[PDB]
Amino acid sequence: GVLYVGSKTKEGVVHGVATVAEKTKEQVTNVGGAVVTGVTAVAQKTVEGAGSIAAATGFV
Amino acid sequence: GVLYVGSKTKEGVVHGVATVAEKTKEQVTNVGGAVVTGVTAVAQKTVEGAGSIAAATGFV
Amino acid sequence: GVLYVGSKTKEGVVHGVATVAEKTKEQVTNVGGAVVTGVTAVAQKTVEGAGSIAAATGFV
Repeated sequence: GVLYVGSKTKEGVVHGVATVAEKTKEQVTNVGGAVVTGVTAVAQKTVEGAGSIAAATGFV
Repeated sequence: GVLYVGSKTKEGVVHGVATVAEKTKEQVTNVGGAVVTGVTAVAQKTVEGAGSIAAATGFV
Repeated sequence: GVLYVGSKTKEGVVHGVATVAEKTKEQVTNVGGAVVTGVTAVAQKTVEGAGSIAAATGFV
C-alpha cells in the first residue's frame, strides 16, 4: 500500500554531467585487449546492475 | 496497491550530459581487440542491466 | 503502508559531476588487458550493484 497528495516526489534521478576533455593521448600497445571508455550515466528505479566494463585474457 | 493526487512524480530520469571532447588521439596497436567508446546514457524503471562493454582474448 | 502530504521528497538522486580533464597521457603496454575508463555516474532506488570494472588474466 502507498498513497500521496501534492507530493512532488523525485526517485532515481540524475542531473548534469559536464565532462570537458582535452588534448589527451592513449596509445595502448601489445595487449590482449583494452576497454578504454569515456562518459557513462545510468539511472534506475529497481535494478540488478549498471555499467559493467570487463576486459579479458591476454598473452605474448 | 498505489494511488496519487496532484503528485508531480519523477521516476527514473536523466537530465543533461555535456561532453565536449577535443583534439584527442588514440592509437591502439597490436592488440586482440579494443572497445574504445564515447558517451553513453541510459534510463530505466525496472531493469536487469545497463551499458556493458566487454573485450576478449588476444595473442601474439 | 506509507503515506505523504505536501512531502517534497527526494530519494536516490545525483546532482552534478564536473570532470574537466586536460593534456593527459596513458600508454598501457605489454599487458594482458587494461580497463582504463573515465567518468561514471549511477543512481538507484532499490538495487544490487553499480559500476563494476574488472580486468583479467595476463601473461608473457
